[PDB]
Amino acid sequence: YTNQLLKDICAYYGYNEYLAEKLLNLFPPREAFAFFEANETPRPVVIRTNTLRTHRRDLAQALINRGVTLEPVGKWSKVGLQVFDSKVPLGATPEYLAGHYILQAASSFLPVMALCPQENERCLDMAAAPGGKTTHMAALMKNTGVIFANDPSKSRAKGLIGNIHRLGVRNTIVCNYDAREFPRVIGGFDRVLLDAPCSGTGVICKDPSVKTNRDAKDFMQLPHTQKQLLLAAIDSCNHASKTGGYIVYSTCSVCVEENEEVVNYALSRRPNVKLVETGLPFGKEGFTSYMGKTFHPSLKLTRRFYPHLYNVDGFFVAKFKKIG
Amino acid sequence: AFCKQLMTLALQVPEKSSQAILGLLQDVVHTHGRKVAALWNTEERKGDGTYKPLSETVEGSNPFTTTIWEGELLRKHYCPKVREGLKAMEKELRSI
Amino acid sequence: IKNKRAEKAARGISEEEMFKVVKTGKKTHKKGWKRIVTKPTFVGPDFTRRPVKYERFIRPMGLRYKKANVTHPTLNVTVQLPILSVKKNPSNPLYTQLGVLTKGTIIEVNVSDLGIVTASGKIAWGRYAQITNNPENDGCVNAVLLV
Amino acid sequence: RAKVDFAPKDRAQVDAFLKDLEWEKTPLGAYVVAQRKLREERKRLMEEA
Amino acid sequence: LDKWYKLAKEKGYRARAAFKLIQLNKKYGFLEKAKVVLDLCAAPGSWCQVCAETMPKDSLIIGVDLAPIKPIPKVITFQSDITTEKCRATIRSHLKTWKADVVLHDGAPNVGTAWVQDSYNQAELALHSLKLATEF
Amino acid sequence: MRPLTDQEMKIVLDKLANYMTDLKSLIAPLEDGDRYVFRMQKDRVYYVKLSIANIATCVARDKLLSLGTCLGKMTKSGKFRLHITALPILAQNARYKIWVKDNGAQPFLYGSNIVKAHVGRWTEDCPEHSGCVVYNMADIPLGFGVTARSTAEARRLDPTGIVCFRQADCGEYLRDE
RNA sequence: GACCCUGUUGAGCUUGACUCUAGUUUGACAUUGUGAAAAGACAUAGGAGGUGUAGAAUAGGUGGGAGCUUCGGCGCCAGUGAAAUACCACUACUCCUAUUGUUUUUUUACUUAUUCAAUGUGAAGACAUUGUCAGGUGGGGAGUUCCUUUAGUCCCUCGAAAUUUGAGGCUAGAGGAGAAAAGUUACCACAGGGAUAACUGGCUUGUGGCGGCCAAGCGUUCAUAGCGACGUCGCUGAUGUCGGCUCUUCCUAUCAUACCGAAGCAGAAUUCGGUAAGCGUUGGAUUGUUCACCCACUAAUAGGGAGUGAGCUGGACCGUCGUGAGACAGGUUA
Repeated sequence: YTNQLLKDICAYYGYNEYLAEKLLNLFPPREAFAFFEANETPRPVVIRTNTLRTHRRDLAQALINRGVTLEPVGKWSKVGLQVFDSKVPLGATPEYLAGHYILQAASSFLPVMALCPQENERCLDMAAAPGGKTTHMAALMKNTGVIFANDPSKSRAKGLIGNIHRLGVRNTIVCNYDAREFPRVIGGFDRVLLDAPCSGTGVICKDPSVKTNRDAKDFMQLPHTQKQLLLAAIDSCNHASKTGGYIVYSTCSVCVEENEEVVNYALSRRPNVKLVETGLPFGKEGFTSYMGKTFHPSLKLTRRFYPHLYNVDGFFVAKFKKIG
Repeated sequence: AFCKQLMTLALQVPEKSSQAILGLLQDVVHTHGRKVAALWNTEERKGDGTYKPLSETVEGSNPFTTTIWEGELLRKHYCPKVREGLKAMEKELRSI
Repeated sequence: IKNKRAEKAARGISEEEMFKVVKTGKKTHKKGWKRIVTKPTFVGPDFTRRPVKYERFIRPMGLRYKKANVTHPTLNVTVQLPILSVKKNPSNPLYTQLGVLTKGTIIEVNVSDLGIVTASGKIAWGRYAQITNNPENDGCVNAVLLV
Repeated sequence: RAKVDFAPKDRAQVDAFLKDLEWEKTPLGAYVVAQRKLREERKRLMEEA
Repeated sequence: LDKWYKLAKEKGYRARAAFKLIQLNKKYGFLEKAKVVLDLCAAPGSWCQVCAETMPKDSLIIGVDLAPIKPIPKVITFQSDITTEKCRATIRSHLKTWKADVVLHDGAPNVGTAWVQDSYNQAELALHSLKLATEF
Repeated sequence: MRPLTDQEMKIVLDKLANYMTDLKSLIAPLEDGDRYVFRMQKDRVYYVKLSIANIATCVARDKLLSLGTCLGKMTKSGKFRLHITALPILAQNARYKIWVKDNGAQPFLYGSNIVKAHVGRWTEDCPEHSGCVVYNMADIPLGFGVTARSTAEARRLDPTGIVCFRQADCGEYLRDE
């Protein structure tokens, strides 16, 4: 029976009763067992080529000579590479120290790919702590325009500042603000990118602590902050800009209450926002009605990512367009 | 910087002058090679900034962020010595 | 605890070498430029570039420790747990920054295998432990959890 | 212009470019017709005069 | 001490045998244009390393060696000997139908038995290397 | 955040003149009309656009962390020290250039001074204590420093001798991670 | 060498009041009209709608429920599912058609808004500029001397949520003369000062440390203020200025030769221990070195000493120019 399978997964993998109930519910039982296998397997390590300094094959050919095995990550990205084996450490490579690449995750590539930051715009990154997102924004923007990268912490802002200088970005303003404070204090952005803090259910191999330390209290606290975070993204963006005024909502969670209900909340609290096609090549459509909680029918454009369908962390990209 | 501008000037100049400029750029490719090979390859184009044609400094035009396309308009120029000039110039582009 | 570890398995250059390479780029030096730290240390990450103010203090690789024998006062068990960070050396403040392991030094250990259920039903992952031996004299680190 | 993949030995999208694209699409071609109809409007007015 | 061995220990390679092979490659270039490499006595982390650098990467690198040396990654290294016919058939199953373009052998016998026993054991191992080289 | 004063900008441009040539290129209006300016935030000089610096006013003083490209810091004694975060600006208009081999690039990134055996290419007519920018053989900028001797003097050097004192190398990014 | 301190320097941390405001910047509105092409939100009259999993099925949802009946098909009892189907009452949205309409915005058109120039009307153009509010910042200018934590009331608002939460308030303790500079560090560099002016000598050897249990005793009277042994339980190829050679004598911490005790010690070969210094105790290979292993000869190829053993063999002071950093056929000296 399912309750027996529930208790077996809770004991074999070390999952909590609350979290494993949630994860078994959203997958069918064959799809569930593939998900729990992929969670305990580390993802492949990937590299994002800095367009501002080099291009991909010249970086690829250079790392061949130092003793690194590479292969590009699919046809979806013209920039990323996948590392299989390496003698030289990746962080000590002279090409790395010159700013030719940054160690990232493949799931981190998607929200900057879903948004389309063009030249001479003003962009906001509402959680830019490691810096992989923001330096991707500037590479697409060719070191033009302004990027407002903010953090809520001083400590992880220091690593972001070093990544900006190492990759040679020079079009960023690093500030230490809460995300809710931002529309009041600056406002009027052509594009905003929101990587909201979440449970980290999509990232299990990197963070095994969330396997047990996530309860019913935690899943009331986090979607409430993310709902206020998403409404701040709307008020930051301007409805009528010369280029597109677009918003991207991104999270590394798999749980439905953290990604699909918050985008339904934003579509019901601001009528002047519309869901648009993400433009991502691969993915799975968002859930329209889950367990008696019907959503807006436009949620089908939203895409989801899983570690067993592809070697990509559990992800969720929602792209918005502002009207009025 | 000069390779892009000499290609531009060869478009709007008399027949003998255009043939001479293509001869000059032919010598630059043979002598320098890898230094200016990335201009005709659009995949090696830099993304540091954008190309400024109207610049008052040699350094500030950012010449490596543009691509040369005047060879499309000059394989069609009425003088075949201009046409022969490209086919000699693109020959050493492939010879690098 | 060993059985879960067995089931889970079934599922750069040194600071000493770096100091040698930099010395080739220099000349006649001050006598005793390097200050080798004799006391056993914990460093954490494999390769870091230290500040200039700490670059002389060489901690050799054969004098390092990553795991500690940690005893739980209430469960009455001893398990080998990884060391996360050195928090307080009560002898020298510089030893705290250098990571020197000394009797009475508080370290932070990973208690994920011990399965401590805290308040609000969360498995503990980092706890204070006081080193209760002299790792200079014996080749191990012994600690008692501050639980 | 920014998407084409010109190479010294691979010219495929370069040859195509805007083959399936009309004469009138460019803003040069859009506005020059406006004088072309203005030329015949002028040619009719002197003919009427 | 050896200046080439000291250069290897500083930056170069595991041993000075890699410096020997690049001197042979500098004398005559054959590793640049070949495709299949077979070493009958793989030097530890030195001969396979220069084979990994100059040649195209991961293209049929056979590392048979009787001495149990450390397995070099991206090089198909075998710890079995070479004189037995069973190891020859194991080599055959691993190369499929692609015979070796370049064959290498390191003669390291137990030198010390009055230089005559060692010279013949070196020469007998060299002829056994010629037998497998003439086979493939 | 405030702009530099007369005394501070003399010291900043004196350090830049040691390493670069076209200093008027830095203070020059581009196509859009905006200029590159100098801003000071917490004893640190930032080389940033004026348009960027104008819309960064709305960030609070305690709540602003970085702006564009950081050149370096002004110390307590009033001196200005250049950091490796200024290297893309230095490499754009470098006066004197030194190239190191692959066996000399890795010691430089660890923190060593350039030795004679490490050099792969010099710049002719270089004075004794001048500001040089260090590249590898692939024209990748690695750092900057001060030459020890003249180029003519260092051609005769014993190949364990110092030819350039290291001041900043791009291994400093590994320090702040 | 190393330890302590002072001065200068570097690296790092902290402080640098409050109120308006120049500058800079965000949002909303206004000038200001007349036409053309569209979009959205408000307005209806209609038409059509809902595939996560499992369920026979593609379950908007809510309330009654137990045949109006052309079918007794279909409801009821049966699952499976948060939710169950016959039948009639409700609005909540999504996709289309049309007109009996409001406003806001985009593109475009024309000058009356607006701007520039001239004197005793020409040009631009519904975009700028400008004006008023609401904000952000303000190391600049002018005047005067806010939040966090703690403990209580469960006394009050906003946001979310399938009935549970997050963000603030009240009481009074603690944290954060003023752009000149100041405070601070078992950290660094340089220069200087202080203290010590090398150390060990009835030294050393075969049996780890931590924690719990047990524990004869002792203690401030004694199995408890506490200290507390033996046990038991729980956790756990090095190397590389190092080597080689050296007569004689001594030590035993004995490899061999002598003699004993014990062992499934059948014999043979041995293993472990005891008394024993009388007598003996090599050479190869091994990246170059020591070895550890591996080989041959041999009865065997033991280890050490002659107060930190003993012999042959394979530098530190000023001066100049700097210092983000060294150089000097410069001087002097043991």
